[PDB]
Amino acid sequence: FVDSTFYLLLDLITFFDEYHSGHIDRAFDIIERLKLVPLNQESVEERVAAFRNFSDEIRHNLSEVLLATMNILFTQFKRLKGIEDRDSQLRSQARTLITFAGMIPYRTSGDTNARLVQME
Amino acid sequence: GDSSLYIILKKLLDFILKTGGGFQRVRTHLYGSLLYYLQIAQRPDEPDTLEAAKKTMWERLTAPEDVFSKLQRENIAIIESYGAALMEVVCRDACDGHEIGRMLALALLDRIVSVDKQ
Repeated sequence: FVDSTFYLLLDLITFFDEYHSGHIDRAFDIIERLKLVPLNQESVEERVAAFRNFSDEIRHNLSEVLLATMNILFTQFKRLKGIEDRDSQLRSQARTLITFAGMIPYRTSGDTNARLVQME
Repeated sequence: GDSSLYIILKKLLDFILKTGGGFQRVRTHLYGSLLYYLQIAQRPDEPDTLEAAKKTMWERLTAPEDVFSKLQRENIAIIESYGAALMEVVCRDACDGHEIGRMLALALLDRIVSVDKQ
């Protein structure tokens, strides 16, 4: 258990290194790997069920996990210029993430200013 | 969590500084509420508890708890502002009126006193 949290913290850190310094695409891939945040469907709630269970160390970290996601998600999905462009994904991801954030704002520091980054 | 209590604590400080309330009687009530709040926040704990918390922070080896220290810091900031203003009011008041309200204000001054000792 102790080691597991350890690796998670390291993974999150590598995500940080690559978050900024560009590499928007890479950040999503890694964050998803964490298996903390709902990329799939409305499984956002399962992410609720598995949230309280979370160890104290991680439970604290989630705030940044979200908003990192809505950032890369934003910047990467800068509306492009002028073909296959599936904007839909990396869009659904924000949606699931927001539902997630919506469900646990009380158990979070109190910055659903995801909204600012969310829109434009 | 006595977070909800925190808001009342703020209101109390506000009224005192304002020194509205013809009644010292009113201010005695404010002093009493503040006294309990200050006391309540730190359930009787002594330097040992503080040292343990610091070590845990030690450094965030993993996930630490530093909840009570954080709460004390917030209280102290609020109090500071309001503080200069209110200290003036609380001491003058002291003397007089209320030999009564006195029992309440001196106790408030002493609790406050530890914290914000320093």
